[PDB]
Amino acid sequence: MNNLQTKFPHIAIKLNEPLSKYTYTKTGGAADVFVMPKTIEEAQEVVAYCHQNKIPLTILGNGSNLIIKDGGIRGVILHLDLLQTIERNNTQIVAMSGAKLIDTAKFALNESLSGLEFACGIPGSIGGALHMNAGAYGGEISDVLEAATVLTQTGELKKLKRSELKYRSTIAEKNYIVLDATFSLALEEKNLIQAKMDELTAAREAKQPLEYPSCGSVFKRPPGHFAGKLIQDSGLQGHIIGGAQVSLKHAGFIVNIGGATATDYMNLIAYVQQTVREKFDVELETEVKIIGEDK
Ligand SMILES: Cc1cc2nc3c(=O)[nH]c(=O)nc-3n(C[C@H](O)[C@H](O)[C@H](O)COP(=O)(O)OP(=O)(O)OC[C@H]3O[C@@H](n4cnc5c(N)ncnc54)[C@H](O)[C@@H]3O)c2cc1C
Repeated sequence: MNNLQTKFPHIAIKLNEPLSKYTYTKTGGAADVFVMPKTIEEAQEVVAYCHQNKIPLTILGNGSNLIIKDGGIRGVILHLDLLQTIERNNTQIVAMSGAKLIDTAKFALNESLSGLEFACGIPGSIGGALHMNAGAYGGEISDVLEAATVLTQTGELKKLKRSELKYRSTIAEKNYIVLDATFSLALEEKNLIQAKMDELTAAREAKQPLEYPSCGSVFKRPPGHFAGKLIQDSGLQGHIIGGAQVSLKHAGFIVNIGGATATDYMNLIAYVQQTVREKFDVELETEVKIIGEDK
């Protein structure tokens, strides 16, 4: 409980670590117990330990899709940053859950493998990707997810196949901790994949603030409306609270113009939600995950 580091020396662990250092928005209060496993077995022992002692456990990828309140988070947060491997395996790609999705789409191209193009620009880890059935440009992880190695809440490995894997995953429910993923790709010319990747980078760059830290598109798309358009239409574009701003480039993004805090994010998110429902009677529901409690 407080006793974890005792049982497992040799497992890189940290005390009361402020998470903003590891999050894509550069925000979030501290997490009381922060663990980074070098090994799969290490991940197992910790998951099992927390389960058995009923200690709430959270898995943090790169927080490119979450906001962590300044009250921080209770229990143990596991970050699988050290599980980084990416491998070639005939027409198939195997990547560990701590690998960056962008690197996995870079690899694919070096091998003349097609099917990942859609992810050359999606930030975050492979673990987050499977958890979110990450997708962009009509493409999606489920389109090419072959197999995954996972940890059940009790700590056991479970090797999954297509059948057992099923809009931004059966991984989400069933609360599996992804350890590595296998994508079924197809052989195709470098040039053709290149033209898609350039097309996609061009497209995304033209429309997204990639320069600023942010989570992604903050809201799910309301039936027959664009999040961004509503926001923009409600006069909220450019709005600032503390160090947070409804992006002047894409109104559905809240960028960090410097020193933003999770409080700032939650506050801007709520004010947008509130203003939008007053002008158009539409419920903007967050896409981005919200975790920790109120400081
Ligand atoms: C500029 C920008 C653009 C973006 N564009 C897109 C886009 O085009 N398409 C898109 O789909 N998303 C997009 N996102 C959101 C984000 O990139 C994806 O949701 C991403 O896959 C999340 O990765 P992560 O590792 O950051 O997850 P985190 O934000 O760290 O957490 C995400 C969720 O996954 C869970 N999780 C994380 N790792 C694991 C693991 N190993 N096992 C199990 N669960 C895990 C977390 O507990 C949490 O529920 C964008 C974000 C930004 C900031």
